[PDB]
Amino acid sequence: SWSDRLQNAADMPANMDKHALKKYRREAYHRVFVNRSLAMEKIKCFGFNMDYTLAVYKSPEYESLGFELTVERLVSIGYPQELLSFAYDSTFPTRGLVFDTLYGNLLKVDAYGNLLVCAHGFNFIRGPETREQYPNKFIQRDDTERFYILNTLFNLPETYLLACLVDFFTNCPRYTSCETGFKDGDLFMSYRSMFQDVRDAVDWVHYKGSLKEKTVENLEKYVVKDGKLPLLLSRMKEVGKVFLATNSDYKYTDKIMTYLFDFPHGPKPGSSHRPWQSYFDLILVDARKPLFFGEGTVLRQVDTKTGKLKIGTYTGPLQHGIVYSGGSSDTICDLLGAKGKDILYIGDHIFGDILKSKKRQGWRTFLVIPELAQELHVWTDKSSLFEELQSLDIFLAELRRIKKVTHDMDMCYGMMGSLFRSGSRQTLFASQVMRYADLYAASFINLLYYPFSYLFRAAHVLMPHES
Amino acid sequence: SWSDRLQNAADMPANMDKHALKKYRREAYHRVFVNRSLAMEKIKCFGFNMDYTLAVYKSPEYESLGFELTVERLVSIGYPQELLSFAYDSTFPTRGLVFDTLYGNLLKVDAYGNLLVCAHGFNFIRGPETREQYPNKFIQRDDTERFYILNTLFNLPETYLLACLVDFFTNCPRYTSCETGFKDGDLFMSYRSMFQDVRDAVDWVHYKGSLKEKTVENLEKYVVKDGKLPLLLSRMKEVGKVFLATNSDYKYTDKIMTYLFDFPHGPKPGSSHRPWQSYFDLILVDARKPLFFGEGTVLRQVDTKTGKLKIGTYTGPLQHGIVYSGGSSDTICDLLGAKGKDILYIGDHIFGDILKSKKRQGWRTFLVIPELAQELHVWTDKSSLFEELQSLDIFLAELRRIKKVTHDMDMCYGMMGSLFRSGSRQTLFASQVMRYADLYAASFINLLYYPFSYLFRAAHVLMPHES
Amino acid sequence: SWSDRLQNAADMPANMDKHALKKYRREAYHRVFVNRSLAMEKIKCFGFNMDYTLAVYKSPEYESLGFELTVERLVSIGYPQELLSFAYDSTFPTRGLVFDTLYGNLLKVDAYGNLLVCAHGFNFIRGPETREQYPNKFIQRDDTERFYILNTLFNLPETYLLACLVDFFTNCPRYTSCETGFKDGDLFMSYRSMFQDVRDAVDWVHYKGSLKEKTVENLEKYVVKDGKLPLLLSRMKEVGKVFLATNSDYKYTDKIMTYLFDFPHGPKPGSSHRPWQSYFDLILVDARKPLFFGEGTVLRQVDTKTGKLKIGTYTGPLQHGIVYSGGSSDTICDLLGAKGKDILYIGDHIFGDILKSKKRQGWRTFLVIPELAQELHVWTDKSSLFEELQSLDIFLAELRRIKKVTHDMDMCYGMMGSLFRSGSRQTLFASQVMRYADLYAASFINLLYYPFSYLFRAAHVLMPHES
Amino acid sequence: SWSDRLQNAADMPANMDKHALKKYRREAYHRVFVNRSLAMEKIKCFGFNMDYTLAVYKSPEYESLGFELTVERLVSIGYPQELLSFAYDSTFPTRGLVFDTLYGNLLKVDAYGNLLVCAHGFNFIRGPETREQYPNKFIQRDDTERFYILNTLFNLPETYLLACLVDFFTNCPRYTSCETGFKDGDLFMSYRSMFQDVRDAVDWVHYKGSLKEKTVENLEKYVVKDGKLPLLLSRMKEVGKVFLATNSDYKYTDKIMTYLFDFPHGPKPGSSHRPWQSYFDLILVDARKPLFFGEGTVLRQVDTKTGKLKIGTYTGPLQHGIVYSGGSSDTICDLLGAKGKDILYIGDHIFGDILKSKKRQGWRTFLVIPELAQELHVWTDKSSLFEELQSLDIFLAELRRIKKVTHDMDMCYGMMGSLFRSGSRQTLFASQVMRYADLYAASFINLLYYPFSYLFRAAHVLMPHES
Repeated sequence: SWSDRLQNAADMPANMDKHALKKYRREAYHRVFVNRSLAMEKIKCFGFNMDYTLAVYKSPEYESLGFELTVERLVSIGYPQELLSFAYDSTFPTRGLVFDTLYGNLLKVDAYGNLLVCAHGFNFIRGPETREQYPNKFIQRDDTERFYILNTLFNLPETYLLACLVDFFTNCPRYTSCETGFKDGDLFMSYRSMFQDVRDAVDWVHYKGSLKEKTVENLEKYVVKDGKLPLLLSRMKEVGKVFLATNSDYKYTDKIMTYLFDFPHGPKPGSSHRPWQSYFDLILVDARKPLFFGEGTVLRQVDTKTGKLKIGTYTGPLQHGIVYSGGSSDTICDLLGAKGKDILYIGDHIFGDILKSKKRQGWRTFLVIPELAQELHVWTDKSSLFEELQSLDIFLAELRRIKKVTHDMDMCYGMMGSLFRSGSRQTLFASQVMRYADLYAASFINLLYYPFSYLFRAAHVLMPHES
Repeated sequence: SWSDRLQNAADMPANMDKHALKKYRREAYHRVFVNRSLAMEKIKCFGFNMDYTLAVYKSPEYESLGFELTVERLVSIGYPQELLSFAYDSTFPTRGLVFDTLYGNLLKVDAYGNLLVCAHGFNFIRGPETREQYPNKFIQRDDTERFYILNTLFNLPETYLLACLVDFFTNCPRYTSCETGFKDGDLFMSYRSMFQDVRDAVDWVHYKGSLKEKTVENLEKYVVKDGKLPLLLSRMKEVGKVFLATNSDYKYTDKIMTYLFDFPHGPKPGSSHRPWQSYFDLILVDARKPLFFGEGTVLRQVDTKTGKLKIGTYTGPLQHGIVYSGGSSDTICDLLGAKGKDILYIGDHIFGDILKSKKRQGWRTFLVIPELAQELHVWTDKSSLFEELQSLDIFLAELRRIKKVTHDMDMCYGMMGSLFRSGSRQTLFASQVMRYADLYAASFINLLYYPFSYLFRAAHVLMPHES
Repeated sequence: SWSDRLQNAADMPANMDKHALKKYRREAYHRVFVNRSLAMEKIKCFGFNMDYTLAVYKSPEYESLGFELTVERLVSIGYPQELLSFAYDSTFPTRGLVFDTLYGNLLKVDAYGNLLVCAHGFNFIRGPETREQYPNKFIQRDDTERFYILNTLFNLPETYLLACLVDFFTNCPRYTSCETGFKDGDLFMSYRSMFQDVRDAVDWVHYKGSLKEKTVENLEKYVVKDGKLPLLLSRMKEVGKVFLATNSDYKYTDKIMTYLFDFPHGPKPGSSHRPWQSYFDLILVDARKPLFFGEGTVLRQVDTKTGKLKIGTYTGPLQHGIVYSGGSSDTICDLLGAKGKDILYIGDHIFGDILKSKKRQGWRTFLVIPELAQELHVWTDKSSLFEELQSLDIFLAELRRIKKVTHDMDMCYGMMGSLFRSGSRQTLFASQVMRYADLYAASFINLLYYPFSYLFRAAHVLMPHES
Repeated sequence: SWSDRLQNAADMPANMDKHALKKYRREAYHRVFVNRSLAMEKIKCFGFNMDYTLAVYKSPEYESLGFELTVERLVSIGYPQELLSFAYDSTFPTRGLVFDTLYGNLLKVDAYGNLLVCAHGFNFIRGPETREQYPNKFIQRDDTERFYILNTLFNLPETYLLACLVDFFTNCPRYTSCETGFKDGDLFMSYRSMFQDVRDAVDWVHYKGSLKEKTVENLEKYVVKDGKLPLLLSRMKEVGKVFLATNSDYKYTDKIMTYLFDFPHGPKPGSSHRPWQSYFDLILVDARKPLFFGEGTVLRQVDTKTGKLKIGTYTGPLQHGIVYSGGSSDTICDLLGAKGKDILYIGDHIFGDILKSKKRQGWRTFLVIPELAQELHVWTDKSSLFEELQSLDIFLAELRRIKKVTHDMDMCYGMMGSLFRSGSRQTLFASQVMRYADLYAASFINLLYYPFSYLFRAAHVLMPHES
């Protein structure tokens, strides 16, 4: 699993010999990848979310927990007991799939809404057979009333759960399968209605149920810990300012962060331990991203003793030891005296963290992609497979075996293929990473292996008529 | 208290001698009042909500409970402990007041938004002094971002609580009173922000907190029970159909209704007890009024064994013993084979039950006004006071003593005066009752005293040029 | 016609002997009718629109002109030539009818959306026959996508035109009549589509076509002139301020107003003529009511030499001889130093002038109802007919002949009956007049016959339980 | 000028010797450029707009005409006479600029809203000086209330006009320059207000003024004619279907198209002339793109004899010689029995034609970029200049002269630089072309030089971690 890769790298001590780093940064696994050039010396503030960037949740343990609690919630509100026999399977869901609430399919699409993979339950629908429901092998992906795009890591159990349910109702004799849902005499459950229940249940688990409590009760089981995290953060604070802006509330943030910094030392072995808050020039919780990058909400102050909000809108200045709640990205800029391009924001939400901070504020962006830590291994190991496909393509271009090679390549990633492509065709997610993430990597810790004023470089882009 | 009046009438046995009823209906206390003529023989369906029509909550016990739990909730989220020393005072709030979130005032207004009473906390602001904040002694009451109209019985504790809070912060030395809220150094709590917290807390208490549980745990303390309720309902079912459409969920509805019908007999003394559901041709919960009278929500079916919803949209026909959830007013009409003017709908929400069913569907309407049971007593007893005002008015009209008489009249109702007027000026609430409630009374039980095919009558209306 | 009544009164000289006025005001024809009490001494500003209050358009000449030009426009865009044989008929349309774009009917309804009259083309649909399309004999009149309410005087030709068209297509053999429109082989014209064309054509005629030009080219034919208008306005300016706020542009306003004041004298015979602008403390054109009573538009200044707008938002103060364009009702209040209840606004639009200024700003209101000048004559002459109906009603109430009496009464007003009622049932329009017009009359000139500080009086209102 | 290039190519006879074409297609000027691979053999329908694809308007004559009429319109509504001394200057505007209505600047930006060029009037604001108004040298370009993106060819005069006006008011002593507009005593004209007037005037000229009439009165002066247009269209009709979908009305379309086909021959010299409509399997006018690619409008049929719409929604089938009006892209698909990827749509609106048909329907797209015909010449001629910049960049990257080289390169395109870049940075427009236009060229006629089943090819895309 990708978190196993991350954990193994996490257990390593960080030898800060520059000659070691310069050659350690070269390994693809520890590389920072570059979509648009970025001069690190111009970055004056380093900003973070917490989800899967600071707090790396262990896979598949965390997904299974969320899956299990979501299933229990559905059963709790009246779904059949048989749901309880579901068990999370990490090999099925690929992140970034689109659930079609009309026909109950999971779709993998490219940036233009072309179908690359279609599955109904666990049945993979071949090209011709998809044309009945998708005449142009295409969806309008911004039709948000019909399509839901599962591009978060938290979406992974939900992704698998949707397929389990379609599979279950399809094969349960009590039900009759219809085009848009399931009939049970005088009851009709549409896929849309089903999807809404799943949505509700997942949200409930996350914010009202026992997920956070189960998580903090057993942090060693659910959360990766890395001694290098305080090291990197302390190095960032030497050359600029460091801030936290998370959607989580203070109570959860404090529990998780305390754990993440729980070593018998500070930044480096031998140094005194320091509380996690001391690593940040500004701490902001209840961020409500992506709204945060627009109007946001009123700026509040957290009573860190009680973990409740103080009464009133906070109107004061940045003060040492203060914790903020809500506000907006402008809050950060004002308090830290920064401009957007002075900021490198590090996050795991392609939409809510990266796309939005880039498009709305022109922040510089770093996207953490936890799966990359494994997708790389598969890509480098089965490289020959892709290289063959490329050869088969350019040969045919200058003129069905391609489909089999496509299939065999994709299956090494999972049943839903790579996060980034299906054979030679890039996914929507891949196109969004390239377009909005200035930098990306399996972990932001990979920044440790690059010098203070490194210039990350991407090739200039030319139009076809310019080439 | 008005519920004491209702309780005393409730304890009475119903002698169905027609000569007794014809003369019993004459007492103002047991009368049904008429705004627009209504032939009862044309009514084919009698419909009900549950809140304060079937389930008469005891005053001030129920209001105090809701007040106490709301205060605890505010303290729970970080308001000062001193809130706990508040105690509900039934003499202060009159229903139907407008809270101005800009300036933190409770206002009593007429149908045209003219100010009749203005109070800041417990300080009553005289006419001239209101002109500073209300230059035209007027508000645009449909500006719903600024003004919140507290016209439900459930709104009564909230009404008092808002004044308590304004009073508390005004007189708490830790705070500085500003035009639009309270300053505490680097914190500023606007009245708007305060109001939002109170709104949230009240909603939470009602739907997530312990109000329903505290209520059902001690029904004798909190809910009026009347042996005449099953009698009247059984008489309605003889001449037409009877339905329930409540916003409450089934579990609460079943608890309350079971209690309301808990006598050692059925409709009449000596008869076998019958379960409450047998009194209804159609039972619908989770109604989501007022949306119910528009598009509504999808029609669901309740699993009455588990109190959970069955899976799927219910597509079947009206069946004996079925309980519905959601749907819309059209559901009722279709299933009962009724047209709007065939329906007399009985409710306690001037907006959500009465105004909306009238305007959206042309239903006939009966408004239960629990306070009337006391307001009448005050009106008939202090009649001379009003009669004097009338004389003082027509005398001046054909030409400040009026203000003192106005004051002394209004104080007999409470500090916020009558629900229906301030001196000679009618409230917004009164104008809405007249406009949208075809019939009204302190209790719908008053229908018992009228014969099967009574013709309720109001005088025809003439324009001034027609007179 | 009503404008004949107005013209006859207009030709009269105004004898300002107070004994004459006090007894002249008594004639119903010259009365100001009162819905809510109004002390004239408290009014500090008198405000006017121009349409049918200052500029009384002659009937049926003006309606016929607008009708003719609208028909020509429809033919111009491709409707059949046969339309040209239509001719305006003042006896058919009553103001305030609702056009149902689904079924192509004109409806007369009460305040609650109950059907009083239904006509398809020129065919009057009896009660039972309407139930097929209107099961509850009711419409939701605020469903503005389906229903259009024709309550302006300018709406009168459009009202008749809609019926002409439904009649024409119904009886033209080239077309097949369907429930929602007309079929012509591969073409289907819905009533909705038809209605939209008529709407567009009417708007075009009014703002881009030759209506205004045809009007100003022959003012004597199209506009009533009254020597008493400058007299009354000059008397208003003695005791307070006078303003104009019209939707018309300056060029049209100046043409019309110049004509209205074109006498060889000023306020009184023998006095020097004064230009119309000198009668106003503030002149505002392009008002864009009803938006005017909300946010309005930016305040502009008219270059009265060129009749074009000066460049820029006007930021200066009230200046003598300035003409404003756009702005909002707040503009008036600020510049004149008035509060809403200091203002009596006189207009002919029940919605755009009266309802909106009342509800949004708490202005005092005077509604001019030109038809009243004839409706009164019919009401007073055929009084016995109504009196019979009243007797027949109370007799039956204490127990189909009523329907015949209803019919015979209504036909004296026109085919669509009185503006104010159908038999004993009040129209929506009547209920709106009572609710929002503080005062009303056939002409605002009727104010001339009342003294400076008259107290207009309406009886106090009592609820049924208060009576 | 670019239209001179197009005209010169237009005058050439088309030698259809395949060996000539294969080597003629190679010249960059006659090339079709490829962003995403496209197999022409899969294309079953060729679709067209008319603006600048079929009807190539001569530059700068057409822009000057539109400019002149727009200026006259502004003067007509009250702008100062001095405007009349403006004269269109083709060297100033580059297409695709953003007008900032807050500060009155024209901006050239990249895909991420970074400022590349800023001009206030004709004053070019250097980098540091822009930071006062643009702290992050960035705009949120989708803030459509503030920013207007001038990316159409019709936008070119408006672009120049906005700068003329800012220049004029800035230097006219009667006015005082403020941050957000111009003061003239009691008048304030904001740049926003000014921009709205210009918008209105341009729209008026285009749809109510004399632009279309002036154009059709002298087609030889304003419109490029090419004998190869009927040749290519006839070749397209051999292998698939051909349709027209334009926003223009039929009367204008017929005038223009008749002219475009006015030769003494048909497809090839010597052949009989054929009317323009015979080249199309489907003709649709009043398309209302981009709405056309969503819900569209109701499908109408044009009476081609009168040029007016027939009465009714057209419900029939595709018929020979029928002309449609409105409808939606689904209309095309249904009538032609096509799926989106079967369609190559050729247009000149990057947003309304290309982006929308691609994103909403998955059509294949061909973008005509008239300026390319000159931008290429500048690019190939001054190639060394760009090559130097590239060298200076990679040298510095591996380490202000760059700025001077950037400047000198950009000035060869105009004062606002290349449509596609500023030095090494690509414009928003360039990024949109690459993302949404599958193919592009200076003229669609360039398709003539490619064989029936050509495979247009673009290189597969790889992520940085995949490289």
